[PDB]
Amino acid sequence: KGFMITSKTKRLKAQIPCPDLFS
Amino acid sequence: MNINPYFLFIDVPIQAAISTTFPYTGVPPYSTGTGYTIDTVIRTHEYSNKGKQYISDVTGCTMVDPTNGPLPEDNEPSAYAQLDCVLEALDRMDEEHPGLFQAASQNAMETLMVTTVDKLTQGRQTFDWTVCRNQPAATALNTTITSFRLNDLNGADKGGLIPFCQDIIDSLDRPEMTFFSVKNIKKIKRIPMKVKDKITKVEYIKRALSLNTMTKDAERGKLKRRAIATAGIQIRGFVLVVENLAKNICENLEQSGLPVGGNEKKAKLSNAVAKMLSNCPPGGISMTVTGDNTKWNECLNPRIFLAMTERITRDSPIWFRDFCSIAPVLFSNKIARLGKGFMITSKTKRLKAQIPCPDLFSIPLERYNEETRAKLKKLKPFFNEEGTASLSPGMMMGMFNMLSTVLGVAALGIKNIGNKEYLWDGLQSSDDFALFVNAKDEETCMEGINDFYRTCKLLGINMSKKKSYCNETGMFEFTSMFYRDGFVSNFAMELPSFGVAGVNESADMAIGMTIIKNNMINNGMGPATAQTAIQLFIADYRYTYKCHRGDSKVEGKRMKIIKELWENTKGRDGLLVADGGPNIYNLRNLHIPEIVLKYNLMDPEYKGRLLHPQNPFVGHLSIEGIKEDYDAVSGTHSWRTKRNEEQCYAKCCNLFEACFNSASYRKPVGQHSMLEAMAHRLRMDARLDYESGRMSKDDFEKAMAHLGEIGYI
Amino acid sequence: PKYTVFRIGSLFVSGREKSVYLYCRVNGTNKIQMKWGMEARRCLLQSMQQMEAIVEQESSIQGYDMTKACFKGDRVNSPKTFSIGTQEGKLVKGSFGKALRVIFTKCLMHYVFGNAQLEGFSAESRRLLLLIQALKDRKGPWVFDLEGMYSGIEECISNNPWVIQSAYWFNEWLGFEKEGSKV
Amino acid sequence: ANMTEGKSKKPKTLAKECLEKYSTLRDQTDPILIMKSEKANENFLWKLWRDCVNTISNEEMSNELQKTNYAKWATGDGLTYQKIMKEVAIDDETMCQEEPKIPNKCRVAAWVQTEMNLLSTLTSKRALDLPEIGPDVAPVEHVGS
Amino acid sequence: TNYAKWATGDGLTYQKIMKEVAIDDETMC
Ligand SMILES: [Mg+2]
Repeated sequence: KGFMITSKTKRLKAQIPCPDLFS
Repeated sequence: MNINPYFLFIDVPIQAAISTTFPYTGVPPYSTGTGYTIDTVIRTHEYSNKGKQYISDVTGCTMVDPTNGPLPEDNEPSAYAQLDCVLEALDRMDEEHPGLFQAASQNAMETLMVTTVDKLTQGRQTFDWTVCRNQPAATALNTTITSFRLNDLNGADKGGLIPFCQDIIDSLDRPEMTFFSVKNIKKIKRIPMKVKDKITKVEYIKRALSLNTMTKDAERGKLKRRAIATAGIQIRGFVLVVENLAKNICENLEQSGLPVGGNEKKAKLSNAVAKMLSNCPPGGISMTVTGDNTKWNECLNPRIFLAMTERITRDSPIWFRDFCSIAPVLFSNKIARLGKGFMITSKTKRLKAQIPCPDLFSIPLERYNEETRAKLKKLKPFFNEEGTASLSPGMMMGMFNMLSTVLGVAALGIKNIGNKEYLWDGLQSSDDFALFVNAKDEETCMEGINDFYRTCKLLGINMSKKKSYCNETGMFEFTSMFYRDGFVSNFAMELPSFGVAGVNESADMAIGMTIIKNNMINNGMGPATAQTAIQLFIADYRYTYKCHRGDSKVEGKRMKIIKELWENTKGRDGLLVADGGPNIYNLRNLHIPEIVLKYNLMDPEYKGRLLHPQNPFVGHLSIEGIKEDYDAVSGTHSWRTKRNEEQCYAKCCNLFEACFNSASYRKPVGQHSMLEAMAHRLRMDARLDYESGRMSKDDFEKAMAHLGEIGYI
Repeated sequence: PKYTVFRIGSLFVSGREKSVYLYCRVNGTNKIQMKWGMEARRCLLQSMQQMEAIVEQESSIQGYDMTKACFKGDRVNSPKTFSIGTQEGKLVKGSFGKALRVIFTKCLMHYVFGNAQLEGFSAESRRLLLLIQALKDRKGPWVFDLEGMYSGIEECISNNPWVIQSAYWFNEWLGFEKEGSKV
Repeated sequence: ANMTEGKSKKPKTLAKECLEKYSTLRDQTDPILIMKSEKANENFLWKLWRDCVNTISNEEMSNELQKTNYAKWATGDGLTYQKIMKEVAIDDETMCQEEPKIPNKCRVAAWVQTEMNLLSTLTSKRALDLPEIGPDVAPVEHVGS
Repeated sequence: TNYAKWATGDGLTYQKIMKEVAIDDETMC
């Protein structure tokens, strides 16, 4: 599934798939 | 070499080049107004907080009375106008003008007796209590008339304004008040409909006395905004009569003069300067004070205006004296609706929410910013639970302009204090005044200016010391009009954007040319400026209506047919510009319609097509606006725009006009129902058609059957 | 400091290389702002009325029309000139056309940098301009309070480039006028 | 600059043709950032610019951007607060009123004088064209002309 | 219902955005 990145100030979440781990 | 525009003043007077100093080619400042309205209330009560504070029994609000209060002890604005001083000024004004008050009162009464209810349809957006909103004058008037029928108040049907205003006064006594309110139901669609709602007496009184507020828009020359207000229909007629009385008084006054328009301002300024200079004693000095009052309407009390109305109508029937005393009475007990509330946001949660004004104090004051915190803390005493603030003292802008001008001229007409060695006189108009003092030396002139300042303090009139200055007579400014050495340089009237009025091609062209010519006649527009204005207007006209010269390379839906007409038409200089024709307007022929101007050069078929008597682009009902004034012609370019108890009245009057084409032009006359007259004329029309063969036997039989169904056989 | 600028290429305007950058910026507008921007062309009108008045005055002083005389002169009148700027503390004169262009640019800048600050500054500085004119003509002007007027003018000088540059220019012109008063 | 016979064309077509003439700048797809202001995303702005160029150069005739979702966040539109009913605002003790933002106090800048100097100079190109008016017969219209 | 959305914290949920925007944004981590 990959990892998850988040911005608390903007209150946004996104999922980075495994292929896009190094982008 | 570093360009410095101000250096242009080294070789030219500032007055001559003052036009460039004025920014009138950018965007005027535009705006919530809740903070500004609260600030206006706070300022108005601050200038009156040393007066008398009581509770209005009728409404329960907190009332402040600065009149006859302590005399000012500092140079801050003061509303403590002494009644005796105002009466002194008005008595002096009466003495210098024999029978002006009586003449104005008689004229106002006679005009009131003839004025009808429909006169209230003129004006701007008015407060509608039925919906507690702002709606056009006609909308508010018909809504009030309809809701008065439900309450057994049928004065509107009587015609004249006096019975309608009598029913308005009566409505304040009804224990309840029934009306039609817009209710939105979720059926998901939000459908609005009329519902028979009721409000008790006190709420109705509050609504009638209430004044809707907003932030004034496009007010150039001011860094910060202010609060503009609009009233309801309950005070419109009385305000109209009082303003008529004030205008009747102030047209005769030479200090104010009949409210001047166009280039009469130059004449007024020149006459004032010349008269004062002639009056100047031998070897004396005349000094002109260029004055400016800012927020001077916040120190004007409706009680003082009630006193002026009472004094002006000293010899009049009690009915008119009482009628003229109702606008000040309703303005002294006015209620200020406060904007739309404040907006509070949390950025750790990215949330926002508007706080409606009824709920201003439901939140702890610690959650407002410091300025809003202090504003609300000071506003709390005059806050009403329903989301409004009582504003007894002061007056909102634009309500009593003629009356305030009369008061200012009364202040001007004192002319001296203590038999001192100076005489003062000036011009007054709507918050703007200019003073002239003649004396024997500069010191005495300054003494006279100080005396005038102190006297104005006694009438509630405050003059801005920051905005007012003085110099020797011969150079000053008034109503944004700069006089210098006999030369007047009015350069604050922004020339209206020379673009199509957006009604239709023919009418728009006529309006634009007439506007340019009127500017030339009144506003001193020069030849070259007028020609460039014509060029700009023609450019905008061609851009809006996609009507460029047939010989141009522009493309479009209409331009293809214009190009076709360019070559299919032999006489090329006779085409209207809307048909790709060449413009032939110049300074000399700005007053002749281009339809006539090109009649001789039109091709034989082009005029027939354009002037085809029966062409589909014209309808009778579209002619209402032909008058309002521009001179034009009827033709294919005379079309109208699509339409984006309302429909009841609309269709009834449309049928009334259709049956009788005269009703559109001149008022019909009769003492009977419109229905019976309609039936009779329809019977006559059917008989004429049957006689002339335009109708068949069955059609006339059907018409008679329908008329009998109406019940007029 | 408000522009994110990239370097997108280079050009040969006249056979000489010149870098081509791309200035990127996020801004906001209102329909009223767009409308009033559509009416920037009135600057032209504002820039001609003024000049027309000037010519009219000259045409009043001497019978014949002075437009030709005002712009480039004639047999009996030299061309009109106006003080446009300064260099190294010495004022510089320029033709009527140069003053015309300066007036037009002034109106255009009033439009471009127009907001509440500019309106306030212009309105409040008009009073000081009229007071200075009264001083020049020896009309013996008086002020009921001067610090109030100065504060009202200065409260509008915060961040508008045109207002600040206009304040600088006003100070420079006021110094020049003081020197002229000395002589 | 693109020289043309004078035919008036839609702004989208004009921009497309001007970009086509300068193909090197249009096809530049590797940005060289010179300075990012304080907070602007270089990637957002550059991708938005590339979307603009692609939309202008596309064979279609509509000028609408083809992403409509990346552009939502590139322009900052998506970073907007969400309205909530007044009751929750009353009960939420952390929802306050934003303090007013005061304009910065700045000093004179040397670029305003340069702009004044440069803008009031004659150039080789004029963009001002106005319509025609009818002939002049009176002397007054002659002097106006 | 409208109140219960915020009282229980259900409304305070982070918005999901396309991975391209998140990758282009250096603030997300
Ligand atoms: Mg004034």
